[PDB]
Formats: sequence, C-alpha cells, structure tokens
Amino acid sequence: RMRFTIDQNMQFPLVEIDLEHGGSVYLQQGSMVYHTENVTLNTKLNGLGKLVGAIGRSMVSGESMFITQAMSNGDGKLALAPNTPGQIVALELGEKQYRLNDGAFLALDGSAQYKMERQNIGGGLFVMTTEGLGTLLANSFGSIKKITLDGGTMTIDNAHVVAWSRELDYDIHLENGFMQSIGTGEGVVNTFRGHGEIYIQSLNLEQFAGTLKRYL
Ligand SMILES: [Ca+2]
Ligand SMILES: [Ca+2]
Repeated sequence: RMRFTIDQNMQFPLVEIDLEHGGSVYLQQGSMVYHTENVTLNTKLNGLGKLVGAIGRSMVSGESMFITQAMSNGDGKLALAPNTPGQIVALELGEKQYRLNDGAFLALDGSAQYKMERQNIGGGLFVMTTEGLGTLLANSFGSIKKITLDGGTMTIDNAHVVAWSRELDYDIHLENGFMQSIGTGEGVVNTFRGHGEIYIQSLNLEQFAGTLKRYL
C-alpha cells in the first residue's frame, strides 16, 4: 500500500506520497507537482493514428484517459495537487467502496481498481466506482461536508456531490424542462436512497465558471 500525508496546515493541501519498490498509484491527469528520479509516470499514450486506438480501448475497458499512473523503482516519493481550490479526503477501500463524480478523483492505490460509467443522460457525464483494497483520495472544489443516510432519501445538486457510498442507491437526473432549468440555473440532481455516506462540496464549478463569462 502507498503511504500518504495530506498537509494539515495548508488551506489548499498538497499530498505527499511514499511508494515502496514496485508500488504504484493512479492519479488525476496533471496533478503531479514533483517526484523522485526513480518514479516514472506512465500514460495510455506511451501523431494521429491508433491514439484513437488508445482512446478506443479505454472506452470499452471502462478506463479514463484523464488518469495516469506513477510507478516506483525502489523507495520513491511524489507530491500531488488537486486541480481545484478545496480539500482532500482519504477513504479506505475494502468492505466499503465509493462512486465519484467527474473531477472529484485525485488518487488511488495501484492495488485497487476502478471503472467509469456514462450516466444515461438527464462531453458526457461519467461516474467512477472503486473496487479492491487500498486508499482513495477524493478532492473538492470548496469545503467538504460529510452526510450520513440511515435508510432515508436525499436529493442534492450533483455539482455539489463529491463522492458517495457504493452501497447507496443513486440516480442522477434533471428535475424539469430545459426552459425551466434556464430560470432556476439548476443542473441535474442526484437522488440518494439507502444507507451510506455522501460527501458534498460547498462550491459549484459550473456556477463559478458562469460568473467569469462576462469578463471573457
Ligand atoms: Ca502538474
Ligand atoms: Ca480540489
């Protein structure tokens, strides 16, 4: 297993990861800040032509083109940074597994596995589901709040959903017509049912991007 250290004093954390010989970790594309010489970064693109094959094989394998993997030859170190201002949460995988929205993934033990699934509509919207043993690092835009469902139901703007228990029943959908959505400024929501945890974030990336539009 990889050993990590999420900075506790920094408002916007960096995560330092220690990898033993032969150890590896999946990471958010571009999240690398630095790494020791004995640590190599591998991608699926190892001009045009069969890079289409690279993308082609991932679409059926359920893999993501925006996830890379770092391998260590001996004891190595690396540091990652989330692509959005916020926090990082580490979740232990095993008896419990999780699903995550696009952009919430930061890192995953090489010992674990993951699969991507396109949601059946209200680009594309994909949800990641974990499997195996290891640690999952999720990141938020804004601050994180942990909510526990004890059998009931709850519906939340999906733009504020970071990750949630795989054991929960979920459904991402639109609450009304497109024209009605234009007025509310609300996108698809995620309705959860059952027992498990839901991690939400206090900021909406789409809404923030919207405030920048006028100046762009
Ligand atoms: Ca980087
Ligand atoms: Ca973040």
